[PDB]
Amino acid sequence: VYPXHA
Amino acid sequence: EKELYEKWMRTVEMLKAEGIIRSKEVERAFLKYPRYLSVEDKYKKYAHIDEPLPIPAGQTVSAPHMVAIMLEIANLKPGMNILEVGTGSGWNAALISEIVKTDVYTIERIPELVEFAKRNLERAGVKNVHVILGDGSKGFPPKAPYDVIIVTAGAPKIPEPLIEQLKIGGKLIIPVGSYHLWQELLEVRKTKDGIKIKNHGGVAFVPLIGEYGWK
Ligand SMILES: Nc1ncnc2c1ncn2[C@@H]1O[C@H](CO)[C@@H](O)[C@H]1O
Ligand SMILES: [Cl-]
Ligand code: NA
Repeated sequence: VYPXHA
Repeated sequence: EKELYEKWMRTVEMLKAEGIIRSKEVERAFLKYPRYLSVEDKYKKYAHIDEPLPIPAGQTVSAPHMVAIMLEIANLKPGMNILEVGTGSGWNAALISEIVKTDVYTIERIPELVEFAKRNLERAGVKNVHVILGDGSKGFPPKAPYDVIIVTAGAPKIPEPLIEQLKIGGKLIIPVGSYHLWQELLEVRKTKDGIKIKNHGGVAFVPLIGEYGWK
């Protein structure tokens, strides 16, 4: 998962 | 396209079901500007997935739930003067414009992304959004003060220039933390005597790079 998220 | 939008409506329903999207304004904005309109073609098939996606220059467009969370905290009203720091794809700026119904200012430090965002906005027919090239950790003096400043990249500390550019009663929404990719989502309200900080919890954002960000 890529960084923006919670 | 019809397929992409149907997948998007499912995403919106999920966010409402999870209690992430809770206001009519934010739901309307999301339905008007789906995320697939702001990503490169090769990523449009993932636009509905609730996580961030890549965009040019090594950056990303935030996950739908995160954008919703931040917009709901912003509690945007028609006419507000908003500054977004970290334009990226231009998605969030488009959503903001749909709610405030007036000029929106958003700043991006990467030239390639400034053009990327402008293209996405023009293609989607957005008119009130102005994409600025510069270091947003310094805010944007030309149109200050702002009702709300939304920062979409993580800082090592609260940028003083951003507090100074807030209208009294205004708010700064920004990920702040001791790590480049792990922060606390802070809501900073400007008062007549100083500020009020509300910690909304852990989040993960790409680093804010600049004079008052990570150097
Ligand atoms: N100081 C800054 N000013 C403006 N945009 C920035 C700054 N630091 C990071 N960004 C941008 O934040 C965007 C967040 O999606 C990225 O496109 C990134 O380049
Ligand atoms: Cl400019
Ligand atoms: Na990002």
